[PDB]
Amino acid sequence: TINAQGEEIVVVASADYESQTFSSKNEWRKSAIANTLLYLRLKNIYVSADDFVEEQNVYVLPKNLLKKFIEISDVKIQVAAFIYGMSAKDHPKVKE
Amino acid sequence: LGLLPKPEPKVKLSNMMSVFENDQNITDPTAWEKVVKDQVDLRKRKHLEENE
Amino acid sequence: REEYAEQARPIELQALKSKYTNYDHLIKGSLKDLNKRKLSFKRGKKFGFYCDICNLTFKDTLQYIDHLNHKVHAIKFENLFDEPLIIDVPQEEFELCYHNLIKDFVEVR
Amino acid sequence: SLPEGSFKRVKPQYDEIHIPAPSKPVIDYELKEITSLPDWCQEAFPSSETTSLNPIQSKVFHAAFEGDSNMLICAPTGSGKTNIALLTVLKALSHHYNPKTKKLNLSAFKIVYIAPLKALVQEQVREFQRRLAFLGIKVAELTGDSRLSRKQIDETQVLVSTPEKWDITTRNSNNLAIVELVRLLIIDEIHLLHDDRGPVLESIVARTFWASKYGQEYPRIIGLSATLPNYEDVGRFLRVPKEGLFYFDSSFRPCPLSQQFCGIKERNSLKKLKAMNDACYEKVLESINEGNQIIVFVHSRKETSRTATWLKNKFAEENITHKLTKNDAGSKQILKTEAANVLDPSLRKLIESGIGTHHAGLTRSDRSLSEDLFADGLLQVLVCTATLAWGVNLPAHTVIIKGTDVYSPEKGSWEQLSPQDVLQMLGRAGRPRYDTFGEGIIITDQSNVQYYLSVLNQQLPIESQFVSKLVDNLNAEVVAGNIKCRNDAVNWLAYTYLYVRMLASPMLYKVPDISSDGQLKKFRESLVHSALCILKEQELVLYDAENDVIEATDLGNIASSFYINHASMDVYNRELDEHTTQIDLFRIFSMSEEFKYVSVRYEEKRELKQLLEKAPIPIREDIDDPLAKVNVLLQS
RNA sequence: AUCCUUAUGCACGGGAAAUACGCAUAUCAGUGAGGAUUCGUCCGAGAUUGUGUUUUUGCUGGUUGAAAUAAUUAUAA
Ligand SMILES: [Zn+2]
Repeated sequence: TINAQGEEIVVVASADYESQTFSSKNEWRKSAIANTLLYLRLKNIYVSADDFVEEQNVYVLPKNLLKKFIEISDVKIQVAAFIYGMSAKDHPKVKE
Repeated sequence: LGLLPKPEPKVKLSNMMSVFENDQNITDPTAWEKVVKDQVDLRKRKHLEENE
Repeated sequence: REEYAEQARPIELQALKSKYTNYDHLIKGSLKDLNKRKLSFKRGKKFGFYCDICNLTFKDTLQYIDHLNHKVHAIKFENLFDEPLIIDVPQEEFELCYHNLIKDFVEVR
Repeated sequence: SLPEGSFKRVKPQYDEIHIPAPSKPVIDYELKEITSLPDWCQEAFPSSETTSLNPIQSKVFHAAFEGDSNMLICAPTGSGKTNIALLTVLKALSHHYNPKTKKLNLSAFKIVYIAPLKALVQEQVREFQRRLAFLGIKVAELTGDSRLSRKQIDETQVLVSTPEKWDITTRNSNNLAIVELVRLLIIDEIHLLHDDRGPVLESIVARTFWASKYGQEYPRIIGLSATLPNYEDVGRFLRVPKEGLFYFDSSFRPCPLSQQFCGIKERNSLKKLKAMNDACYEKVLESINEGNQIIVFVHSRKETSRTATWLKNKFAEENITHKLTKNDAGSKQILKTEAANVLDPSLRKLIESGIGTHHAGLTRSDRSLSEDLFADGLLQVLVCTATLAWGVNLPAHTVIIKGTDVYSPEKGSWEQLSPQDVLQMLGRAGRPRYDTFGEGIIITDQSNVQYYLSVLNQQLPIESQFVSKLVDNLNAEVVAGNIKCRNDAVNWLAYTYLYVRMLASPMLYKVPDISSDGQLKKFRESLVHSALCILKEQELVLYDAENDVIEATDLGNIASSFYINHASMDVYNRELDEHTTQIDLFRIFSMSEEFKYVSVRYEEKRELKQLLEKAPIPIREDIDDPLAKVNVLLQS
C-alpha cells in the first residue's frame, strides 16, 4: 500500500484485514458463471406476431445458429455479429 | 489419590427437583422417582442393616 | 555432529552492483501499487523491500532508504567489492564529465 | 487376561494399567546360519551380523525351499519378513538360473512384490537392489509416481508395486504375457484386507487363480502379514497348503511390547483434554529421565502443533535444560540448520525447543528433515499423526497414542480407533537393532478400555470388506471378458475372500441363506444379481434376469481402464451433459468420489480466500464447500 | 427376658449457624476461672495471650463467543 505520513508519502506494507471485497454481480466471475444457464433461454421462444406480407423480403432463421449465438453471448453485455445468406430459388423474396 | 470411587450426590425428596447431575431427573420422571426413593430407602435400609 | 560443534565454537555481482547503484530503477519496488500478496529482520521476509547486501527486508520505504543512507549498509556495500561510495575538481570534471552529460543526454534522447 | 495385566497403578487423574512385556520364545529349533546356503545365496545377507537367522525365519525359509506351494506368514514383521521374501526370490531365480552356468536367465522368471504404500515400496526397492545386486538384476518400481512404461516392464525382472497400480496393470488385456511370466507373487501386509484397500488384493488374488486358465500354470503366492487370528480361514481363501501356514505370536517379536493404558475418568471435553495432556506430560517426564526417545500419536494434524506447544510451555516450565543437556552447541547448530532453513509452518520454534512433529501437511523436505533429526536424537519428543506407523519403519522407544475418537468421512461421525491402525501404531516401538524393549501407551477413555484390551490382543479377524468394492471389481472382470453369465460370476466369487468369510460366519456378514446352500450358491448368485442391476443402471454391463447373458459396455471398459469407482462413474454419467461448459467441468471433477474424503481446513482458509478472488475459472460453489477447494487447487 | 434414666460412639432423618470454628513447647484456672444479688448471699467453668481460616472448606453438573475432523493411491503417454 501507499500511505501518507506527516507531510510525507510512503509506500507501506499492511496487515490484518483490508480484504473485504464486494465485486458481486460484476466483472468475469458472476456473469461467466451465469452463462451456463443460457441454453435454458430457448426452451420458450415467442415473438409478437406481425402480419405476414409478401410485398417486402422475408427472412428465414434456423434454430441452431440462434441457440449457439445465445450460448456465446452474455447476460448483460451486448454481443453482436454479422449475418449473411442468399435468396433461394423457391422464392427470390425469401432470404435464408 | 483415587483408591475410592467418587461420591455421587445424595438425593432426597427435597433435593429431588434440584439435582441435575444424574440424568432423567425430568426426562424420565417416574424412573427418577424410583431412583431417588430407592436410594433414600437404600440408605435407610443400610442403616437398619448396620444396627442389625 | 563434530562439524556442528566446531561451527558453534562475478559479472552477475557487477550487475547487482549496477542495480543497487542507480536508484531511479531501485526507487520502484512498488510496481504492484495496491495489491494483495499471499505468503527480527534476517535473510529476507520473502516480502517487503529487499536489501541483499546485509540480507534484510524492510516493510516500509523510509526504513529501506534510511538504512541505505546509514553507514553500516554502505560499509557492507563497500566490503562486497570496493569503495566507490566514498569516491578536487581540476576543471576536467565538469569539462569532460559535463560534456559526457550532454553527449549521453543526446544519445538517450 | 490375568497374565496380560500383571500390575496396575491408580492415579488421581487416571487409572493406568501396566501390561508386562511378552514372554521370550521356547527353543525347539536350530538357528539357521548363512554358510548352510548354496554358493550364490551366501550374498543374500552381505552384512551378516549374527550369522544366524531370527527365531521366525529359519524354519519358514527351509520350508520355503523345500516346498513350492502357497505360503502365509503371520509375524511381528520385525524386519524378519524382508529377508524371507528376498530368499524366496533367490530360489525362483535359481529355478530359472543354473548353478553351474552363472548367466542369469532374465526372460524366464518375473517377480512381483505388493507393498501397500508408495514410500514402503521405495524403501523395499532399495533393499532388493542392495541384496540382489550380485546376480545383475534390475529391481524397479511399477506403481504410481514410479511411472514405468510399456517397455521397462519387459526389461525388468523384479517388480515392487503398490496394490492399486498392480491391479490396473494386470487388468489390462494386452500385457497378459507379462502376467504369465510372473512366477512369484509376493503379497506384503495381507492384513490390509480388513481396510478398504484390501478389496484390491482379494481381487488381484481372484484374477491370479481364475483369470488365467488358458496358459494355466499357477504362480507361487506368498502372504506376509502381522500376526492375526483366523489364519486357517486365510489359507482356505488363498490355497494355502497346511504346512505353508506359519502363525507366530508376539512372543517371537524382537523387542517385546510393554502394553500400557491410561483410562480417563473425566467426561466433559474441556477438563478431559486437560487430563489427557497431564497424563501425556507425566509419561514423557518418566521417559526422558531414562534417556528415552518418544513418539506421541494424535487424531488430527492441527492437534499436533498445539500439543507440541503445550509440551513446550509446560515441559519447559518444569525443566528447560534436561531435554538438551548434551552437545548443546551441536544441537543449536543442527537445529538452526534444519528448522530455520526449509520450514515454514511456524513449526521451527517446536523444532528449536527439541520437541518436533511430523504430519501430512508438513513440506516434503521438512518432512524428510524431521525424520532424520529424530533419527539422530536431537529430537527427544516427536508428535505425530497416523502417517508414520503406516508409512515409515523408524522405531522409537516410547510410543503414546493420545485419544480414541477419530473422524472418518466414511461415516461422517467420530468413531473409535480401529484395531488395524492401533496395532500398526504399536508396531513401531523400542528399536529391534539397538534397544531391548518398547513402551506402548494408549491415552484413552476408561469406558472403551475394555474394548481396546481385547482388540489389542489381536483376536479380531481380518474383516472382509468386499461389499463396497464388489461392483467395480465385477465390472472390470466383465471388461476382461472372463464372465459371460451369473454362474461364471459366482465361480469367480468362490475364489473371493468374502466367500471364505461368509462360510466361516454367515450371520456375522449377513448371509440369510445359512443352512440352505452349504456352498452359498444362491447367496453368491443373489449378490451377482444385486451388482448387475446397479451396473446395468449405470450402463456398465448388459444383463437380463431370466435369460442371463453378460457383456461389457464402453463405459464399463473406461471404468475398468482408469479404475474409476462405480459411484464416481454414475456421477460422471448424469453430471456430464451435451451443453456442459468449462465452469461445469471443474465442478464435476471435484464431485469425483475420490475426493469425498477431502475437506476444507481453517489453516487452509486464508490462502483459499486469496485464491478464489483472483481465480481465472469461476466457482459456482463457495469457500466452505470442499468441491470449490478441490477445483481451485486444480487451477493452481 | 421386656421396658425405662444418664453419658459416649456409630449413623437414618429434621433443622439452625459458620461474626463462628479452631490450634497453641504460652499464662492462670474448682488449691475457684468467670459472673450475678433483694446486701443477707447466690451460680460454678473456663478466662488471659498469640495465631489460622472466616462475603467461607472438598468435590461435581450444565449453559455458554472462555476455549478445544485421521492416510492414501490408481490413468491410456
Ligand atoms: Zn542494508
